Amino acid sequence: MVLSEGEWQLVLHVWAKVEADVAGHGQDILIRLFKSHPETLEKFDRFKHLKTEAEMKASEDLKKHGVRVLTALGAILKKKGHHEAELKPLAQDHATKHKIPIKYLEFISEAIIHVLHSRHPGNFGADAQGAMNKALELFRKDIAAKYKELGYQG
Ligand code: HEM
Ligand SMILES: [C-]#N
Repeated sequence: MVLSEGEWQLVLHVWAKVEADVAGHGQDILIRLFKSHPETLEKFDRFKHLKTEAEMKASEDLKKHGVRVLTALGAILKKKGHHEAELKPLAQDHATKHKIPIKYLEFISEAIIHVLHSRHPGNFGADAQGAMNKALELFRKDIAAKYKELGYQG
């Protein structure tokens, strides 16, 4: 599938607002994922002991992790689909080290959309949410293809 330049600009205009405070956005997204789909938290050996949103918010390691996740996603989005080099290591790690199914990438996509919709109504109206959904769908389609190449059913 392929996004138009106008769709990419809607993605990158909301991402510019994430980048005012990537750490706070990462906390909100990870907490939303873990609350909405608690089974995902069991994939994190470092974090699966956290019992409450307050503990999650207070975890410095979780905050640093969210910064890495959103910075990797932002680098992918800034490639506007030309993200083969960035996806290779991400897909190998997520298939073979972490064992993250596509369904769980769908859950984090939903958490990203939920947090952006909540924080950024000025840059996340219906057209912008549709563009971000297309971008995340493209990311998941290309990860799924790489999973299959790597031998992981996902
Ligand atoms: C937008 C989708 C995602 C992106 C861009 C992403 C990106 C990353 C990155 C960059 C790291 C490495 C951080 C480091 O250098 O230490 C990481 C680690 C990890 N990811 Fe993801 N990830 C995504 C989705 C998920 C999901 C949905 C799960 C689980 C449900 C997951 C599970 C993990 C695990 C278990 C680690 C290792 C964490 C640790 O070192 O303690 N990822 N991810
Ligand atoms: C990956 N979190």
